[PDB]
Amino acid sequence: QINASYQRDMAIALPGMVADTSKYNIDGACVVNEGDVLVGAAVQVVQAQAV
Amino acid sequence: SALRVFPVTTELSPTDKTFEYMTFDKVGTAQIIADYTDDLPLVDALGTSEFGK
Repeated sequence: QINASYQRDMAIALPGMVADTSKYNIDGACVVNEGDVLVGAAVQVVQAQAV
Repeated sequence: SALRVFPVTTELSPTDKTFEYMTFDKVGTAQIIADYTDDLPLVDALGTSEFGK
């Protein structure tokens, strides 16, 4: 009998994951309005409160 | 009766010509944030003064 050795490689990325740690900026003072938002998809700003 | 209606203090020397008094104040706010946020609002303070002869 001849032995065997097996090797598998990891995946590179997931949807919505930050690619490189190179001068990013994150806004966390937003709120989702009237719908659902998937990770890794673009968004839009409807109205920014004045005060 | 003007010396009995209002208080009479003793703080100025006989050689003074002007007196001053100060006032201080502050501003600021707060928001609802999430796990990763880089936009926390800031706060500050003020000051002012008045004059008399």
